[PDB]
Amino acid sequence: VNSFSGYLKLTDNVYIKNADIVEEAKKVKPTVVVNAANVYLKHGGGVAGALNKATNNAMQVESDDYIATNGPLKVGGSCVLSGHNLAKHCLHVVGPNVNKGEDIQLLKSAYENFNQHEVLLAPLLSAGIFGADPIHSLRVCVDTVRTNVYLAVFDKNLYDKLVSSFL
Ligand SMILES: Cc1nnc(CNc2nc(Cl)cnc2N)n1C1CC1
Repeated sequence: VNSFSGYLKLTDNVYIKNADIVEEAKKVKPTVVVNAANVYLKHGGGVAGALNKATNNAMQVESDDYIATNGPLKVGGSCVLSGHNLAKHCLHVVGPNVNKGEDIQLLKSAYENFNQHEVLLAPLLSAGIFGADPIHSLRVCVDTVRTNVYLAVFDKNLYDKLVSSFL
């Protein structure tokens, strides 16, 4: 039993809710919140911008030190950093950004990072300002992630479409 509330069950291990991931993280304080990161960990907008703002920019400060030491992430890759006031840990995962021309096949590699964590609160990777079809992202999630994932979808209209079209 865990503390996630109000989710619709899609599969054995994938759950979905219309929610603001920031507000959901603040209430649940999950072990892991996933950030929709880019390779530079520049958290300017979308989910990343929202999460970083909620940490009062502490996420960005930590991220800048990470990059200065380690260099950029790979598209499809990830790193574990602090969850600050939102979670124990933040798993920064880089899905391909279609608006930069990155290969959508890398979306499966991106979701594979979730399998290193037993339970996660997450957005749909490569959705929103990353330009991919969220219906496709949900399908890849369900077909790739085997650990327990709680998906937060900000947009109510999109949430309803994802549920109604789910096979
Ligand atoms: C549309 C849409 N609906 N949900 C998402 C991603 N998930 C979340 N993003 C935020 Cl900013 C807050 N809370 C979330 N759960 N998107 C993408 C970024 C454009």
